[PDB]
Amino acid sequence: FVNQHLCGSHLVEALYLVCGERGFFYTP
Amino acid sequence: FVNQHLCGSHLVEALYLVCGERGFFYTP
Amino acid sequence: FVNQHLCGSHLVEALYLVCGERGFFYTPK
Amino acid sequence: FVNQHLCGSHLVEALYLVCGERGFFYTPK
Amino acid sequence: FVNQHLCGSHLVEALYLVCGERGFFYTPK
Amino acid sequence: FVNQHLCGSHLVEALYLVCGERGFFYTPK
Amino acid sequence: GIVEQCCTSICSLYQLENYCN
Amino acid sequence: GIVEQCCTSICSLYQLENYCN
Amino acid sequence: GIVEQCCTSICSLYQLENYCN
Amino acid sequence: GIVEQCCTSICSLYQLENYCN
Amino acid sequence: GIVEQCCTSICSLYQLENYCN
Amino acid sequence: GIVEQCCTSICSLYQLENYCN
Ligand SMILES: Oc1cccc(O)c1
Ligand SMILES: Oc1cccc(O)c1
Ligand SMILES: Oc1cccc(O)c1
Ligand SMILES: Oc1cccc(O)c1
Ligand SMILES: Oc1cccc(O)c1
Ligand SMILES: Oc1cccc(O)c1
Ligand SMILES: [Zn+2]
Ligand SMILES: [Zn+2]
Repeated sequence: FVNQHLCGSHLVEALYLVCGERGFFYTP
Repeated sequence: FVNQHLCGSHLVEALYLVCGERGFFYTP
Repeated sequence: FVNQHLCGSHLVEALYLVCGERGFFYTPK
Repeated sequence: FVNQHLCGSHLVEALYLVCGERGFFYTPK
Repeated sequence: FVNQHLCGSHLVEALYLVCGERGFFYTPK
Repeated sequence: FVNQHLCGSHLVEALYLVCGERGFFYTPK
Repeated sequence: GIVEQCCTSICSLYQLENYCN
Repeated sequence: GIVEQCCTSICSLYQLENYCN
Repeated sequence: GIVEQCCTSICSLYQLENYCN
Repeated sequence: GIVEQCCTSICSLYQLENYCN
Repeated sequence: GIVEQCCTSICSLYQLENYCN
Repeated sequence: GIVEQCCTSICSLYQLENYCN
């Protein structure tokens, strides 16, 4: 639902921060 | 550089929204 | 809880991205 | 210009905050 | 759902904008 | 320019995620 | 309105486009 | 604290200012 | 407009309120 | 997946490291 | 890459769509 | 302080953590 959509936005932000130069793949 | 770092934050958020269920890779 | 309020925050960011220089009004009520 | 693009994203967030139930008009021209 | 975790993320952004030059303290616990 | 202002918004969101339940003090100057 | 439509169900970017100027 | 006050209901800007330095 | 007023120097929330409905 | 793992309870940044390339 | 392409001139949603899986 | 350290150059996670309580 909307909660999970909003959560995913925050996940990608966190992954961006933690992964640094490694980068990341995201999939719901 | 800080420029690019802050740009990337916004890029990943945009990719999150554009790619939806498909997901995405970030490299930078 | 404040999920609807926080949904709004995300909604306007998405509107910003989609509308581009079209701009938009946001009228939550 | 990317700097202006990123500025607008932050403007919309601040408008959402300060405007509350009124909402806002984002009209970048 | 991670209600409070996502709430906090928004709270710090709001505090950032409201507080300005004062800065703020975020003490959730 | 507003660069530092925009940077600060990202800084606090990063501090939020890094610090977790510990929280943090943001004192920009 | 938009909150009723898009905070209850996820609106795609295309659907959100429907609310632009 | 701020989480109890402002994650339960929406805090006004004046309420949030209690947490400024 | 907002971009001219507020992307070149920092606008306060009170200044930004001029763009509320 | 990540949504089931990390939207149902909080994932630490260390846990999130698992999703990096 | 995306930073190179996307980070001085604005990339459209269409252009960004190229970076999706 | 933090603005000078972390907005002049990108701070690592470690450098950020220094600022936590
Ligand atoms: O339906 C929604 C609500 C919030 C953000 C978004 O991209 C879509
Ligand atoms: O009560 C709240 C929670 C999050 C953001 C905000 O502006 C107010
Ligand atoms: O002048 C500005 C520009 C962007 C966000 C903000 O809160 C103020
Ligand atoms: O469990 C989560 C969910 C979203 C962002 C985050 O940093 C952690
Ligand atoms: O070119 C860009 C840079 C950042 C976000 C975006 O939507 C486009
Ligand atoms: O130095 C910084 C500034 C902003 C966000 C971040 O993760 C690091
Ligand atoms: Zn959110
Ligand atoms: Zn930004």
